Amino acid sequence: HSSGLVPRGSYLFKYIIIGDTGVGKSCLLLQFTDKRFQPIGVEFGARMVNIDGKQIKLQIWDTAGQESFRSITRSYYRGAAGALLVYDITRRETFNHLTSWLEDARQHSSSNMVIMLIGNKSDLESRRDVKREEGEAFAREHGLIFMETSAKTACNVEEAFINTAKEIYRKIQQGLF
Ligand SMILES: Nc1nc2c(ncn2[C@@H]2O[C@H](COP(=O)(O)OP(=O)(O)O)[C@@H](O)[C@H]2O)c(=O)[nH]1
Ligand SMILES: [Mg+2]
Repeated sequence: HSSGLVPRGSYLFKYIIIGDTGVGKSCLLLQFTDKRFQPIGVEFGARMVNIDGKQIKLQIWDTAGQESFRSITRSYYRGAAGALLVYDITRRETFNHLTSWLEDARQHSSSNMVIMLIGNKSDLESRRDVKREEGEAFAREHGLIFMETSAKTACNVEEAFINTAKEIYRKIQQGLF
């Protein structure tokens, strides 16, 4: 995919969503863009958001399941303004792989990319395998924002995408982007 010219006065933020297979990356995308959950046929989902009164299009790229069998292509990472780095709170091994995903994002995306750490599947509290505090600590260590989300119930999904956008916008307005 290649996005077109951005209309004057508006913004376009390319997002990526990375993490182990099955953590809910695709469901997060669709919950945000479509407000639906159905346990993706497209390279990306798009949605208009409003940040500081401005029109900002978020174009959220999906890995197309490639991480289940091969490396993620460099083209996927390129030009991203935002990344959700996702693990599944019910599976510790997905939390163990965060450092490796983060290192790849930092190797292949712009240094200015805003990364939010996401512990997904918060609705499965009885199956929790990673404590909230562990996610919080990882985020602090790596200078990331952190939320727990449920793509299923939509808990914190809007906030994850919008708060990431607010931060990108803040960096732009500060010339730090
Ligand atoms: N209970 C629950 N299940 C989820 C959630 N997010 C995703 N799933 C389920 O997790 C599985 C993997 O989701 P998917 O979006 O394909 O993960 P991806 O491989 O990381 O893109 C599917 O069976 C989803 O229905 C969530 O927040 N809660
Ligand atoms: Mg997927």
